Amino acid sequence: MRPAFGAAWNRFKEVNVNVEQVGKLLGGKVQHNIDAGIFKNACPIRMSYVLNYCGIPVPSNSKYATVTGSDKKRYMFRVKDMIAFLPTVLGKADISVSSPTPAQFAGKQGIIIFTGHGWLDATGHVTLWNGNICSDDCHFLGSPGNGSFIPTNATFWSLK
Amino acid sequence: MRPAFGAAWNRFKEVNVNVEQVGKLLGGKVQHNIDAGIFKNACPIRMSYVLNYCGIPVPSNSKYATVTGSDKKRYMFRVKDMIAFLPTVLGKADISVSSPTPAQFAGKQGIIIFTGHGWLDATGHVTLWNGNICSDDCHFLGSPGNGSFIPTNATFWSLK
Amino acid sequence: QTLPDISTFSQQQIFENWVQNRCIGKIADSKSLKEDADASAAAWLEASNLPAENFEKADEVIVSLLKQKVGGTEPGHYQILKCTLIANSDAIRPLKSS
Amino acid sequence: TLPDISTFSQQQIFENWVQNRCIGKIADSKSLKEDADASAAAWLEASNLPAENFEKADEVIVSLLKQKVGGTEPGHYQILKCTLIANSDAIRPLKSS
Repeated sequence: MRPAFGAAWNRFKEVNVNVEQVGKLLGGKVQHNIDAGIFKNACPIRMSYVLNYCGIPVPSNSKYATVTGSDKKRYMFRVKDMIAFLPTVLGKADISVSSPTPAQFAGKQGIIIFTGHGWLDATGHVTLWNGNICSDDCHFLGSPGNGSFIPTNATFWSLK
Repeated sequence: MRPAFGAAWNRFKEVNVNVEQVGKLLGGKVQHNIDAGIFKNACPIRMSYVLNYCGIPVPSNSKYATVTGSDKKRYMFRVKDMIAFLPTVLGKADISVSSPTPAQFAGKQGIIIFTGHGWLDATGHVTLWNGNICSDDCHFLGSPGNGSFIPTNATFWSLK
Repeated sequence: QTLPDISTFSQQQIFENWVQNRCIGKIADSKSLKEDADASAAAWLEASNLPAENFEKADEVIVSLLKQKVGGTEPGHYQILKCTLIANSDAIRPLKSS
Repeated sequence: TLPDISTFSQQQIFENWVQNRCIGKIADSKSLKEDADASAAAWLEASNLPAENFEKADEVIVSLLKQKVGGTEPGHYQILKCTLIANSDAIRPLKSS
């Protein structure tokens, strides 16, 4: 049973802030490692928060490296782990396409993964899609926040 | 089979300058690598100049890495090579003492090698000694210029 | 010509490079260089398969080892070299295992 | 206790020279550039390779530093780039005499 989109979207909003502020909100070892400068990429951390607070607890599993927040819940810090985790709890992706544009996702709302090459620190970006925009920044072909990233795939699960 | 002390001292004086100025004097590949910042330690290069102009040409030998000056003669750039080279052309050292102090070399003049631990970039320093001072800096126990270098041995050959 | 992918390094080297880059960040007298070194370290972090705890403990080892003073014929403190010595030290070594 | 430079392989010693030199070329800090180039000269001494390998490598370094490298962070990931260069195919043949 996938989380509801509205709840997911509202939870994401709460962590749609820079990594230092994500650390302030989550506390515990998450904040400690962020304050130490060890965790920079907040992406898997945000989605860990969303999933944790929308009925999908992040497990204590060797497959997915985690640390705890002040809530004593678990948070993944590697985007590759979050990407691998999502199908194990959401089932098979509804949509998976090469050369991703919003065309393939019109009228859809849910969780989206953009994967590609060009970010040395990340194989992709995991976020929410509401049918028009993403909950932080999209990374379709030609998206303005891509930087050196070039998307080769988008994978998606409908929520609601 | 050894260079005269007076000539050696005179040659060393000509290169008793900073590494950039050593390069300006020698020209060629020596200067190129100094100007690029690749050669920092002028010590084996100075002694190569002395030997080249006191009848002991730095050879072409696989054992000792060299580059040419504008004079088309050879210059060692590794102090460990200069240290290994000297006994092969000067013969057995006249004096070899552990924990070297200046009194051990009173009334003597020639080529001296201070070896020891603590310099990450150099197993020792090669220079001339006139009985009172070295041609650049001494590295006996207690010499003011040691920094992190701890002298464990001095090896020495008299020159007439 | 083309640079190697991070994935072409061994897991050991990935951890060593994390440690080294993080050391550089700690000794850099430069805000821009520190940010660069820490962003760089976070790329090795993502590539590693080691648990967070290994990195947390390693950071403590780093702070302790950085206090060691080394030198050479040049007047500086050879910290850049020290960063590599630390990455390859016995003290860091067990943190290379899960 | 820190390991001695002699405990590294000759290949690693050359790679570290390349990485240190790279750092020396990208560092803004005067103190850090000096430290980086001093550090490099120490790897240089420990290596057994001919000078020519280093001369050519430095030219490869200047060329490869021009590569633009990126990530999710805003910077240029220069410190990462220095390591990638040290381990690049373009540098590899200079590891042999």
